[PDB]
Amino acid sequence: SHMYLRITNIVESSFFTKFIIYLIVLNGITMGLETSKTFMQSFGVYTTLFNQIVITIFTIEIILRIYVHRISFFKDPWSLFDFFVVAISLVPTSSGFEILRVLRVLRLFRLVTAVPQMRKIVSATISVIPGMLSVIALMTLFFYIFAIMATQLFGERFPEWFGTLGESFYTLFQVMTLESWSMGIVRPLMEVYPYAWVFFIPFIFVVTFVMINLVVAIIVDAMAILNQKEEQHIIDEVQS
Amino acid sequence: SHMYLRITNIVESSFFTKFIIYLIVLNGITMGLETSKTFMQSFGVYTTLFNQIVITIFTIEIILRIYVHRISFFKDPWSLFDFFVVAISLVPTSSGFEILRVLRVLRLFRLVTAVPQMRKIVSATISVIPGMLSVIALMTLFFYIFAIMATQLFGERFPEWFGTLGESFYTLFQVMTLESWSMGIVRPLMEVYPYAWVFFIPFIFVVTFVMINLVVAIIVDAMAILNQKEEQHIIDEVQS
Amino acid sequence: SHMYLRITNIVESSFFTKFIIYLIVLNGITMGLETSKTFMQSFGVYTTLFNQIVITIFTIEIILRIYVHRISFFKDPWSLFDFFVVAISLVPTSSGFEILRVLRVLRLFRLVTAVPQMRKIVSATISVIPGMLSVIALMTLFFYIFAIMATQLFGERFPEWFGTLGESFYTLFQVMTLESWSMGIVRPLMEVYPYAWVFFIPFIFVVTFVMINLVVAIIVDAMAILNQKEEQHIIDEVQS
Amino acid sequence: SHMYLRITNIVESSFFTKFIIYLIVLNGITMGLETSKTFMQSFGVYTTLFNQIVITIFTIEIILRIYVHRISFFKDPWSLFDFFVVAISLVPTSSGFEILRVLRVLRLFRLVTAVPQMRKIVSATISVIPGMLSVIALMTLFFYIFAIMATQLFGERFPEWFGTLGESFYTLFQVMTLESWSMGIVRPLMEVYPYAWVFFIPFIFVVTFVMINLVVAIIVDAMAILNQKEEQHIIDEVQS
Ligand SMILES: CCCCCCCCCCCCCC(=O)OC[C@H](COP(=O)(O)OCC[N+](C)(C)C)OC(=O)CCCCCCCCCCCCC
Ligand SMILES: CCCCCCCCCCCCCC(=O)OC[C@H](COP(=O)(O)OCC[N+](C)(C)C)OC(=O)CCCCCCCCCCCCC
Ligand SMILES: CCCCCCCCCCCCCC(=O)OC[C@H](COP(=O)(O)OCC[N+](C)(C)C)OC(=O)CCCCCCCCCCCCC
Ligand SMILES: CCCCCCCCCCCCCC(=O)OC[C@H](COP(=O)(O)OCC[N+](C)(C)C)OC(=O)CCCCCCCCCCCCC
Ligand SMILES: CCCCCCCCCCCCCC(=O)OC[C@H](COP(=O)(O)OCC[N+](C)(C)C)OC(=O)CCCCCCCCCCCCC
Ligand SMILES: CCCCCCCCCCCCCC(=O)OC[C@H](COP(=O)(O)OCC[N+](C)(C)C)OC(=O)CCCCCCCCCCCCC
Ligand SMILES: CCCCCCCCCCCCCC(=O)OC[C@H](COP(=O)(O)OCC[N+](C)(C)C)OC(=O)CCCCCCCCCCCCC
Ligand SMILES: CCCCCCCCCCCCCC(=O)OC[C@H](COP(=O)(O)OCC[N+](C)(C)C)OC(=O)CCCCCCCCCCCCC
Repeated sequence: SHMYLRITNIVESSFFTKFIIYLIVLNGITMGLETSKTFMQSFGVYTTLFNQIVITIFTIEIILRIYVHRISFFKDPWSLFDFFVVAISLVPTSSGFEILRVLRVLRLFRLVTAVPQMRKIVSATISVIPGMLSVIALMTLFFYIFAIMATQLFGERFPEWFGTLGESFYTLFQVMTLESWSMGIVRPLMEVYPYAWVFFIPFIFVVTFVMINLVVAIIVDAMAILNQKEEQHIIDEVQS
Repeated sequence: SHMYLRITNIVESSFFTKFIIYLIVLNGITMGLETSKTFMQSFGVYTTLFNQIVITIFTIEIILRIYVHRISFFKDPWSLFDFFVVAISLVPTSSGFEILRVLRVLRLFRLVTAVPQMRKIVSATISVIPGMLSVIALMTLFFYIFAIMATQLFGERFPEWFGTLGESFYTLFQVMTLESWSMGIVRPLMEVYPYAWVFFIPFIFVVTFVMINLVVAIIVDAMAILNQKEEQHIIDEVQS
Repeated sequence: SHMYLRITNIVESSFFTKFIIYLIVLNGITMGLETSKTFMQSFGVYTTLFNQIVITIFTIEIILRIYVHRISFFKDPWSLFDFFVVAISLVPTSSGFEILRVLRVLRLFRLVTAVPQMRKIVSATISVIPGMLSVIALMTLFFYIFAIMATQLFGERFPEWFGTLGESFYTLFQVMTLESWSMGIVRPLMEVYPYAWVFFIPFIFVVTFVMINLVVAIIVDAMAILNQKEEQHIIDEVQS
Repeated sequence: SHMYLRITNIVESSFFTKFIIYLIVLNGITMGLETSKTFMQSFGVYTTLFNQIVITIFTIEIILRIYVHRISFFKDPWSLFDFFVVAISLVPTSSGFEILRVLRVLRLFRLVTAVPQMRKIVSATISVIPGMLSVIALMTLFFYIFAIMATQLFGERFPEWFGTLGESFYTLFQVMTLESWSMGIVRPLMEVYPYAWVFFIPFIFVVTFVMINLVVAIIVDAMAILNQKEEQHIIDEVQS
């Protein structure tokens, strides 16, 4: 169309994306400065104004991008993100609760969706997850079973660490990271339950063994593929 | 046979295994809910009844599976597991001791033996163990020798950490994870035994060096095999 | 030239570099001895004299090397280093501030730039950095966004850990290393902000997931290259 | 010879080595039992007698092995070990100091030198060290320089952690393991030296970066070799 293609050339323009990026880095520096009560005392009204300025400009940009991109926009996770991040930034400050005033900062993550060198890393990193889903499932089932057992064995005398299923989940994650697992948790438990080490040490083994096996399997299964491609390429040349 | 083959078609049926799985996930949600004293106050008799219901249904299922599978059942580790897990769930609640009431929760692990996507992970993970057996042996002998030495050097002034061979084992495992090894253990020791760092730092080196070498050897010995298969496949095509 | 080539033969001589190295190891032993107040009480004037002796000899050496090497000297990072390290050692002790008296010790790092077996390690190690620059950028942006969020959510009640953007950076690095992350930080926070675990646990996941992915990608992308070289070498022989 | 070859057939016999191993496992169980004051009260004279029994039998065995093996014995590290371990076990209990009574336990390590499945692991593990020697050198030089700097910056106000070069070495190793590095060390320092984080965080980076690079280089340099062998094997078949 003609009215359509006018917009589409702006949105798709390098000036557009850059101008957005410069806003982001500008609002980024602003949100770090808003951290200083000294600064907010002096210049606090400027950056509050600079904020919705950026908010609306981002709202407009989001709208245009939807007009240009159509349904392809709501099937693009980076666009979907930019949508919700700017959406969050839109519910009213006063009428809301404080937690939404803080989530405003997530708009700074647009610097990731904008800069393509950044998307690729996030994609690389996230790419390995879908193969781990069954492992994540198993690990969670594991935590679950042990959290139920812990809550029953230790919650009555140790409510802070194990009084509820949720609390026991948390402590077991703590033990998985090994943070103060022994001086902070098991040694105290053992003053009342001498055999507690029979619970947590195997827990520490399974959790540790599994995670390591995950990394070895990721590394070693990848090179098997590299060898598969290499093998066939070399086999082809032999074959002609 | 005819009486035999009637059963065998049910046990081997997809409806069967699914129905078991649905029970498991149902008893799983029940065992998490039984964690709440609020819930047990209100609905506590329902889930206690739902429990032996599931217990007997699992008992029956275990029996049928033995009739169908014969001696092949007691040579299958997944079946052997499901056996003992359901067995444990069968000794009486009142007459027993509390620890068996908790082991009941292990039946939730049937969701692993049932779901084949899960078995494969556990098999993958456990597969690497038999090659490590001599390394596990060496590490244990190592802990053993050092536990005897620690108990003798430090148990008299530090009975909580080193009074007995069992306690010294435990502290040495703690030091292996590095959890509070220095502020919590060696620094206190050194107020009385200034040279204690000569004991634990080499301990921290050997233990650490060995474990890392275990992971490198696992990764690197695997790709040697991948290269062996690849080499011969490629060598064959060259050979014809 | 003739005056030039006289010097150039000394600087480039094996005796030269060795003599410098022997000074370095000598000043190294001296700087460790200067650590003892007993020793400084007895022999403190000797090593203070031995110090500027070495300082000037290193100054002279640096000058000669610049005469010999010309502009190639200021394009060589090892020389540039040796320059600034000896430069630092030159500002006056009395008139300065204590921190420059300590930076004097960095001259001991010349033993690295001197010994070529050492340079190669540092080069190997530093070689992998330029590919990580965008990952370092992303991680820093990440810390930044979360530091702003933390300062806002937790600084008012927890000023030591989160009162300022700088402090929150520091605590988040602490949490990244996992050092006392739960007993020391999140558990205290949760007495006032029960949902704080929703902040730090995802933080602990992203940070951990990313770093691991960095190591796997480094290992696995390298062997892809090794396979590329190997593939073509083998493909060539097939091709003739 | 004839007197020689009589002995040589015993020493080299499978019965010999086994009999030694059975002693070792027997003295091993004895040294764990000697740990119990209950047991030493009851059966303490038996195991003290069983001890020099084993000591002399091991002395004799060591002698025979030297007669049989000649100078080849003192060029064999496993034999050299068994020598010194049994030697240590020989200096007198009463006249000595307690530390030699404890080193007696090292004889249990003969179970490693005896069992060949064990030697191979220790050899594998130790095999990777000689390539790391220059890296170990660099890391130690690094600790050294930073230990001198720490002692000067922080020893006067923090003598326990940094009063001497030896103490600062120890704390820096603690920081390398990250054990309580921040709550236990840097945070206290920063109450007096706000910029202390500029010292330890880069320290934590270098130390961490180097060690990781060591593991990646070990893994990745090994597969380069595997590819080299594979490449030439495959290239040969192409060549005929
Ligand atoms: C090897 C790779 C995988 C490694 C991880 C395996 C999965 C296990 C992760 C567990 C994480 C810890 C969860 C946690 O913090 O538990 C707390 C929550 C909420 O209970 P709540 O009582 O509100 O929290 C404690 C509140 N308190 C202390 C102030 C009274 O307790 C709950 O009710 C939450 C339980 C569900 C958590 C689901 C996590 C799924 C995995 C996350 C996705 C991973 C993708 C990479
Ligand atoms: C065998 C496989 C089965 C899979 C089942 C997965 C789903 C499990 C659902 C059951 C959740 C049970 C939660 C529960 O009992 O909550 C306990 C507490 C509340 O305790 P309560 O005493 O009710 O608090 C009273 C509070 N008052 C006085 C103010 C009224 O609240 C909490 O502690 C927080 C709730 C924690 C939920 C953790 C969810 C873990 C998901 C695991 C997923 C496994 C995937 C394979
Ligand atoms: C690099 C890979 C391998 C890494 C691990 C190497 C093997 C060493 C693991 C040692 C684990 C720690 C053992 C432990 O907790 O020791 C405590 C037990 C029981 O003594 P007890 O006095 O009852 O416990 C202390 C009681 N207290 C403090 C309340 C007075 O002390 C004992 O008497 C138990 C001693 C035998 C433990 C056997 C462990 C064998 C390895 C486990 C299988 C690994 C398969 C992956
Ligand atoms: C050179 C290779 C030799 C291999 C030998 C392996 C087997 C070792 C068996 C010897 C175990 C000795 C155990 C021992 O002495 O127990 C000490 C304490 C009990 O102290 P005690 O003073 O008797 O307690 C009195 C209690 N009272 C007052 C109520 C009567 O009880 C404890 O502290 C718990 C017992 C700890 C046992 C740890 C087992 C480690 C196995 C290492 C396997 C190495 C494989 C290569
Ligand atoms: C996976 C690989 C990458 C892993 C690391 C990712 C990057 C994040 C590293 C963050 C390091 C922690 C920074 C830190 O210590 O923050 C403190 C500083 C100074 O603020 P200040 O308020 O002076 O410090 C606290 C003072 N106090 C507590 C006594 C009141 O706060 C600041 O203002 C400093 C903020 C900028 C730090 C820039 C770091 C860039 C990365 C370093 C280069 C890496 C090359 C390998
Ligand atoms: C979306 C991407 C945007 C990228 C922007 C990167 C640059 C950010 C610049 C903004 C820095 C804001 C610093 C700031 O607000 O400082 C707060 C505090 C000072 O608080 P204040 O209350 O002013 O202290 C008063 C002291 N008195 C009473 C003696 C006068 O001072 C501190 O806490 C120390 C300053 C911390 C600086 C941390 C720098 C992080 C760099 C991140 C780089 C990201 C790269 C992609
Ligand atoms: C990435 C791979 C390599 C990783 C390690 C790199 C090398 C650095 C390791 C440093 C280990 C820590 C040394 C240590 O504990 O320092 C203490 C000693 C003795 O000083 P002292 O004042 O007696 O000890 C403190 C006594 N106090 C607290 C009770 C008053 O201080 C000293 O004077 C000892 C200084 C020399 C230690 C030499 C260590 C060389 C490396 C070990 C061999 C590695 C082979 C795998
Ligand atoms: C640039 C490369 C140069 C390489 C040089 C390597 C060798 C260094 C030798 C210098 C060692 C200096 C040791 C030193 O000053 O000791 C300080 C303290 C003793 O303090 P002090 O105040 O004398 O104690 C008086 C005690 N009283 C009252 C009872 C008489 O004693 C201690 O704190 C313990 C001694 C610590 C020694 C640490 C050795 C590290 C070796 C690093 C190897 C690097 C290899 C590349």
